[PDB]
Amino acid sequence: AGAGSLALSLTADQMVSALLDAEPPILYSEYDPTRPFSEASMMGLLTNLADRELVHMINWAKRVPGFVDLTLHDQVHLLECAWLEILMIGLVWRSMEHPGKLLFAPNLLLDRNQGKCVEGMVEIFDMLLATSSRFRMMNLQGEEFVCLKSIILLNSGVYTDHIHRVLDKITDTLIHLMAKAGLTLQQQHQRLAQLLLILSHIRHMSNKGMEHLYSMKCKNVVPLSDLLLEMLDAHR
Amino acid sequence: AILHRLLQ
Repeated sequence: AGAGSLALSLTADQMVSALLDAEPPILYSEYDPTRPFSEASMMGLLTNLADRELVHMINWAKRVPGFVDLTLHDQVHLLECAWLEILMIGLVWRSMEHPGKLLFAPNLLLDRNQGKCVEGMVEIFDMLLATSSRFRMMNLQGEEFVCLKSIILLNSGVYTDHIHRVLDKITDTLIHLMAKAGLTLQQQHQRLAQLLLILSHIRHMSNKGMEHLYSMKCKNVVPLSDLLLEMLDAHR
Repeated sequence: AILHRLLQ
């Protein structure tokens, strides 16, 4: 259960405030690459960055309204299902104002050709770039981005009722943000659908990403953290 | 199970 939850009594404005307060820091790469990259040094940077991002993603998840009302069991399942989708929406968000490039970190901005270094990486970079460009075109606002990141967390393991009540509250919040920005009812419903449809592309990139991370594992190119090995195991 | 320990 999650009956009586504070998360359902929140206003849209209070839900946005809670979500903004929860935000993880923007991480730097603890290493600059020597140019050029190998398969091993690229995957090393991304895997290292991802491992550091996961630690903060865990603290974020706990400050997401409704999340901590779940059993520790269900909390584990949702993060296990969502974590790469969450890293990915973050990447495409930070990359919006960097046309043709992926801002992995302020000191790790790559274009698609540096993607070629690793085998099968270029196709996913292109999908990430396209998603980033779609956000840029739609002028995705910070308040909308934190709502979507929360939907991904709550949504990506629900079939993979309280979770439904919290997702409904997050939908009310997005429409609030859109009403407030001066969008007609018609424009609101159309923007909501457009943002949510992008989540199915983010799910897609996450599933391909995971196939790739499991290829890379088998290859033994780069060591993965225990935490990262558990997350992979969760998706077989 | 690391995530269980970090989430608690």
